[PDB]
Amino acid sequence: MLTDMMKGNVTNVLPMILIGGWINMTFSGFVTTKVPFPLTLRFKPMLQQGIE
Amino acid sequence: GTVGLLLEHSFEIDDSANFRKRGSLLWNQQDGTLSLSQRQLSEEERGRLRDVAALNGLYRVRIPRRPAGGYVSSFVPACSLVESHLSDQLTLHVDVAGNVVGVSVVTHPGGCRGHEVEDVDLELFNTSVQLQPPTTAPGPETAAFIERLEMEQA
Amino acid sequence: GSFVVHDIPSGSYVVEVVSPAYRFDPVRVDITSKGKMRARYVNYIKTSEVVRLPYPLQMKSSGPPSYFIKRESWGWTDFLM
Amino acid sequence: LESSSQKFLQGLVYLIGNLMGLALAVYKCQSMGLLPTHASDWLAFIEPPERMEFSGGGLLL
Amino acid sequence: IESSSGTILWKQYLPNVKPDSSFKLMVQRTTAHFPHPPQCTLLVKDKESGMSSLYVFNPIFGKWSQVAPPVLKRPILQSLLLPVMDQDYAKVLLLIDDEYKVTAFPATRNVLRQLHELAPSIFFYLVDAEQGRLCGYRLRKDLTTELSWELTIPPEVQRIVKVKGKRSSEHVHSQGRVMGDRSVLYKSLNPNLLAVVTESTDAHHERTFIGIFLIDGVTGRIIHSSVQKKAKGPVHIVHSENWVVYQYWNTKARRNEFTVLELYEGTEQYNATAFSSLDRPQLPQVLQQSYIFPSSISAMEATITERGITSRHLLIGLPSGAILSLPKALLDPRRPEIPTEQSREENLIPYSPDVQIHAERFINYNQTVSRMRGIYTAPSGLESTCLVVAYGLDIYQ
Ligand SMILES: *[C@@H]1O[C@H](CO)[C@@H](O[C@@H]2O[C@H](CO)[C@@H](O)[C@H](O)[C@H]2NC(C)=O)[C@H](O)[C@H]1NC(C)=O
Ligand SMILES: *[C@@H]1O[C@H](CO)[C@@H](O[C@@H]2O[C@H](CO)[C@@H](O)[C@H](O)[C@H]2NC(C)=O)[C@H](O)[C@H]1NC(C)=O
Repeated sequence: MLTDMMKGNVTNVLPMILIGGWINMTFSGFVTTKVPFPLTLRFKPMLQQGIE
Repeated sequence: GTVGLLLEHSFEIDDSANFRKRGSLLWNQQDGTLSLSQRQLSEEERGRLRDVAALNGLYRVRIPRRPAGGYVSSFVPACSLVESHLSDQLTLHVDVAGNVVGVSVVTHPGGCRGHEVEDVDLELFNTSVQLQPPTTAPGPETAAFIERLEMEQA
Repeated sequence: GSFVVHDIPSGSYVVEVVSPAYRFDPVRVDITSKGKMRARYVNYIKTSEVVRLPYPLQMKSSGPPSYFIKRESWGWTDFLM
Repeated sequence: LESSSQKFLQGLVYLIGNLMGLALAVYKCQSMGLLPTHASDWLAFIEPPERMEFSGGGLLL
Repeated sequence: IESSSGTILWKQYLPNVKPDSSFKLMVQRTTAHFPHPPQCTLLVKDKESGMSSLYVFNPIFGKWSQVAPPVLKRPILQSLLLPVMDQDYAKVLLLIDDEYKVTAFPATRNVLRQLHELAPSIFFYLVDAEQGRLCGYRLRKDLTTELSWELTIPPEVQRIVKVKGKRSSEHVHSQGRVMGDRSVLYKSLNPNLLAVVTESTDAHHERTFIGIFLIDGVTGRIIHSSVQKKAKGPVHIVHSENWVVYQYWNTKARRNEFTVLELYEGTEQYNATAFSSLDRPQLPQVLQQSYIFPSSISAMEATITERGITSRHLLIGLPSGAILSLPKALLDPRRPEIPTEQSREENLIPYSPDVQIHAERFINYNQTVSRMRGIYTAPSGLESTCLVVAYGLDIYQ
């Protein structure tokens, strides 16, 4: 019962993060869209993964 | 020992060239120091500089190439010269062989902000004169790299 | 396959066999005014070193060069971590 | 927690507690720098200055 | 030549052109004005006679345009492509003759009025290499020039060999750069900065030198006057947004060397609304660093993008025929000799005097361009692709 409830609780967020990782690999190296507000420069390392 | 170089200035309503003797530069090649001995402006010269400043004209400096084999000259906004309380710096750039290359004049502070200036201000020449010989560029650093790689190998 | 270069004054010269098919390692050659002359491995850092190489330069090639870079082609095992 | 009027004061205390967290948030910023307070984060906002004096030419043709 | 397939679309001939004549090609009007034809101007100058002529043609179809070029009676010295445009969107072109008069083109009434209202902001600089003289002339209202500034590098010890100024058709995205520390260091973006490089007339292997002067184009002020000792030409210099990079030969150690000059201002910019060469009393500080390039060189030109967002690369042209794409970030002069926390924050590689020529960096694989003469870089569209045309014996794109 503990394993089942822990797996059920885990499956509410972890699939989203795994999909995010798969997307990050599959679509690495692009510039998809421009966020219409001026985000801070310190946020660069996570918004622009895969860009030099 | 010491060599004297003439130094003329010019400023007119039409911004033409009417260079007149202003100061002598005593460049002592031994110790590498330059000192200027200029005469202060007169009433008519002060007025002429005032109209040149009004029309946003230029103040041109010129020195002979040799202690009449040529001339090297430059210019500075004269209205910026009068709005800086006649505070400027002329740098004499020469080359490695000790020949005159150029003269560069720039005021302090530069630009203009519309500051009205009274006549009494223009009775002093706050000029900073420097001589700039060519600065040797550094070669590639090899000793540090070889010693560092020797430490890395060991 | 041999080569000869003429009209060389005394000094130090890096000899390289340029060929788009197969690269060749450059070799330095020091020729003196008297006539004796020697070959060695180039080293632009710490040039004072001497690593002698026989004068009849046997500059064997190192196979075709690598102008191209292979595709990444990451696998799922790369996605794992 | 509205047993009496002190709830209102309690609410302020609650706000104070929230303020405490907010204060910690500031510390978090000091521990992360994720705030556009320095001039560096304004670098992308600087438009290039316009050229006032144009000068061309080169070696004699 | 169509840049995609390499085929030839139109050919034209200019009768009676001497082999040593000097050319200058200017794009007066591009194709973004569909009701009007694109128009380019080529300026030829016979060396022996000195007379110069102007041939204007449509760059797409190749036929001479009906706009008759002016007859340049006097020999000319220099030409300028002013960004001001006529009503038909033709960029004004200025020529300075031997009597130092100025001839405009198309020189219509509107162009004459526009450049008469904007006359005092136009400066020419003429570099007479024979006498070792540099002159800088103003532009009066009535289309005449006056001696604004003049410098003399004595030909008896130094001859001017290159006057590479920064390209006019480029933009700079980041005015300053992040230094870490939550601080910013501002580049000294001077658009009128010459980079005159001269050799020593003394050809002895031990006393030769190469000078580089960062002469300003308007006020004549010498920003930098570096002189590298124990070095000999030929020298290949590229001048970009901020930095200059000039490769040379070092006679003492027999090895080709780079030397990067980066111009930096103070922690705060002197002026941001506009830049004027008459209002720069603060001499920008210079950062220098010399690297070793393990081969010779034949042509250099930085990769240029439309908005400058894409990083800058130098297209080193080796004698072998390859085109090395050296990253400019490698040639940073701020790379410390001993790594520190500041360098790690900025991610600066420790200073390494050796620059690698790894064969995987070549922009061409085996299409070697023998006896390479020049590299032209065009911004193209997009932001990551820069068009490259290496011209020499072979021509490669
Ligand atoms: C930056 O330089 C300009 C040009 O010298 C200074 O002058 C300003 O120029 C703009 C553009 O023509 C005008 O709109 C302003 O009115 C000018 N200012 C003044 C006071 O005349 C400008 O002042 C400089 N900026 C700073 C901050 O010094
Ligand atoms: C005379 O000119 C010199 C410049 O050579 C002035 O010195 C500058 O003074 C300002 C403030 O007064 C400082 O911010 C600068 O750093 C100084 N420059 C140097 C190079 O030290 C001097 O102030 C001028 N004197 C007068 C009376 O105006």
